Amino acid sequence: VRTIKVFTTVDNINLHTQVVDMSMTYGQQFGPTYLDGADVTKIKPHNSHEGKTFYVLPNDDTLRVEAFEYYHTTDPSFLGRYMSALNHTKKWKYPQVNGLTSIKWADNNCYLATALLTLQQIELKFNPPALQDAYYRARAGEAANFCALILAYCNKTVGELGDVRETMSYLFQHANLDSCKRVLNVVCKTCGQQQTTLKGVEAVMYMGTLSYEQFKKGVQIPCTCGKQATKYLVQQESPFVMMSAPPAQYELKHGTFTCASEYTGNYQCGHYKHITSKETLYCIDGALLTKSSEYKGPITDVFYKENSYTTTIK
Ligand SMILES: C[C@H](c1cccc2ccccc12)N(C)Cc1ccc(O)cc1
Ligand SMILES: [Zn+2]
Repeated sequence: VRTIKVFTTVDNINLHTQVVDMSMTYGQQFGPTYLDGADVTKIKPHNSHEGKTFYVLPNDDTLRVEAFEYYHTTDPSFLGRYMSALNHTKKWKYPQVNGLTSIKWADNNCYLATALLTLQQIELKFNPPALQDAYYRARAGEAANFCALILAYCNKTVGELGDVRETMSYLFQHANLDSCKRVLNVVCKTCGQQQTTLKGVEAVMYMGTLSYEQFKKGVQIPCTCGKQATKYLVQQESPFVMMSAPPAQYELKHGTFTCASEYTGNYQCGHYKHITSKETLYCIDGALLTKSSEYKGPITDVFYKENSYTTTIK
């Protein structure tokens, strides 16, 4: 009986020394097993594997607890989906563009590039250690883990077409946004006034208008009565807001917004670009960079810096 020593892990924080029988597969000994993302379940140990870290599914109570504390999910399929995706995302290129980690276009990843660029520019704190750790590695240029985690947390596979808004909405579920608050007032000529308070994700996201200033002045929405009513923002407590709408021609003015998602196409096939306001307006399109003083284009999401707003409407 010849053997080597390897580490197994669910989180790559807590390594568990194992003695492996070189006659048997990794699958026979540990169950499903991954080496740097590669499925080695059906492979036999090699002498070069001495002292290397393998990922395994949480198949015991110690590991289930470690996995839950790192990823904040009990979904048994999660590690398999993370590893499947990582196997592809570790072959992507992560260009530095304008001081930010982007992604070179591959596998319809334009929505992930736009999400990743947005996350580097808004004040957001992840709860799962897995996302905290992977985000700091992405800020440093190696975003492969962060991208694979986003794909796993969103239940998306590499190659699938994606929506920036739908993606930020899953990521915001795993962010600490508990002390974010929004107060709206709706005015109908028929039904009268209605004041609502929103907490967490619903307090930082709005679908129907790109303009934060228009949301403060009032926007037309269908009432339940069938008339148009006016919704306006009474109070906002959050480090940012995301205003979204089906894509339309829109003017972005330097200094009036943090960043935005341009989308060219239809629901079914399209391409995202990212626009950011610095000393001028930069358009980051994967690896490709352009700049201009002004932008007019099909915008679907705009991000605004915020702290505390109270309306002056009485
Ligand atoms: C920005 C764009 C979109 C959102 C909302 C309304 C739209 C209307 C027309 C065209 C695109 C639209 N999304 C990328 C669509 C989409 C939504 C979910 C997906 O899984 C893949 C693509
Ligand atoms: Zn009404």
